[PDB]
Amino acid sequence: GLYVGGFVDVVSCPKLELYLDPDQVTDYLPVTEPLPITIEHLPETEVGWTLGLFQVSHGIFCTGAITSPAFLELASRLADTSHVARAPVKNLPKEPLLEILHTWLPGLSLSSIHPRELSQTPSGPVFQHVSLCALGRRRGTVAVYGHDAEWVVSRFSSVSKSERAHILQHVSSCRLEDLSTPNFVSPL
Ligand SMILES: O=C(O)c1ccc(NC(=O)c2cccc(CC3CCCCC3)n2)c(Nc2cccc(OC(F)(F)F)c2)c1
Repeated sequence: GLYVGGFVDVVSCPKLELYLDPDQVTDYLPVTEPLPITIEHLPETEVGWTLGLFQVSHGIFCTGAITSPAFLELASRLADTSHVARAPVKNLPKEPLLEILHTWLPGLSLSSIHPRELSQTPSGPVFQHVSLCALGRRRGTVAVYGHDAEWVVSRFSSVSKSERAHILQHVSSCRLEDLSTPNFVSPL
């Protein structure tokens, strides 16, 4: 069980593309229904689920859980045994897993439909998934990975106490065990 949090970039047709202003989608927030957490908008890389997308003072904040056993075990092995994975991280970190995810997947990209379908009334869901990304971070903040949801939200000074309380209310109400098993498979 691993938690992630941070401010997101809102992209439409990712890697195909248009970055959106957070205000173009605030009318459709919050989103407390689980959305899949994938990697670089790739299919079959679901590693977890969103626990809440909230509009706060300085943009759209995301809190999610990384639940894929295959991904956690693979990432943990690389963090403990790979000189390449540890090259861009400070020497001898206490939590090599967290620091490596923090360094290699800093971006949280929120997938969305085209804006031309938002000015009108959208027919279907506006958001498709959130992605951990190695590139493309603009307005978003570097994703924070940790073991306690409260600890993750604490690392962001851009979130007031009242906001933080609103987040943990919807995060604490979600049990990670009731979530579906992500479909991630190791591409090794
Ligand atoms: O076999 C191949 O041809 C193949 C070769 C390399 C791949 N990855 C990269 O080039 C790449 C680049 C930057 C970041 C990441 C993700 C982190 C994950 C934590 C550990 C550090 C790396 N991956 C992938 N694609 C890939 C898909 C999803 C996850 C992933 O990481 C892992 F496989 F380790 F889970 C790699 C595939």
